[PDB]
Amino acid sequence: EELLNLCSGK
Amino acid sequence: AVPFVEDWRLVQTLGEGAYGEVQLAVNRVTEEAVAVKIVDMKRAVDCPENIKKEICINKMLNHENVVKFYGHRREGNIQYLFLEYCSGGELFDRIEPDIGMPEPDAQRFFHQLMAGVVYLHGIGITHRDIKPENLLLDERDNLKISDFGLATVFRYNNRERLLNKMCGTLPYVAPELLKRREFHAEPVDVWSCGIVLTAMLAGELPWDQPSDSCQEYSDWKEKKTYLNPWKKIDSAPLALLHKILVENPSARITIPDIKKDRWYNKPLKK
Ligand SMILES: [Zn+2]
Repeated sequence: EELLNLCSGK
Repeated sequence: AVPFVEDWRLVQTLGEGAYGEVQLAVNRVTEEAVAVKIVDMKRAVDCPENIKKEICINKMLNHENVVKFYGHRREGNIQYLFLEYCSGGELFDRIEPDIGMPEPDAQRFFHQLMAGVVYLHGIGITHRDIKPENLLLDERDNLKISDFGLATVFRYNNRERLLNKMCGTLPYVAPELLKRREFHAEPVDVWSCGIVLTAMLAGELPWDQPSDSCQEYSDWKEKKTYLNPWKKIDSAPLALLHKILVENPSARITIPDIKKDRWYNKPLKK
């Protein structure tokens, strides 16, 4: 859902 | 706008898990077949976020060797994911135990697996549970990587993160996943593809666990290729396997160099 944070890269 | 059963005739349960189910559905008006993953959103509190991530990743996928994602719908607390149907079933069921399959079929399948995996890595996605049970066949026996329930994005805009989560299936997992606290995703996927190739060529897995405490894995590290499964494998694909099933991930062959391998490029008479 959030590719800029690499998903669970949070 | 219509109840699910009115537009879809459910034909067969393809699979089931704690998730829910995967069903073969036929459209009542178009007669098209679709696989439908059905998730009961009330099971476990992490269900919303996990399915959000899986839907996002499936929206990223567009390759002929990856199961296509048609869309999603929700009825009450039931979430539907509509997916390409692969009527040929699991690659697993084409592997005759202790035999495998003809070498040209294993080469063709391995080509298609490499195309799908290198596509995923090119867009920054790692599947993390590559094994013959998750590799499906369409009606023309074209291979499709399926089930992105464990997948994640390890790289985007040339920023890569190391993974640390323990997941997958032990006979297919790379050793660094057991040995290291953090690891790169791409060599892990490459390792599991090598295990898949071994299984296709020999009809058996080389070791239950990629650990020194597993006798068969130690045998492989000692180059005891007069033993099964290696004894059943011709020396050209075996040389490829020697480059893939390398314990040190920094010395493991990458997919660009797999594409240069002699057996990988050898025309095979069926
Ligand atoms: Zn995402």
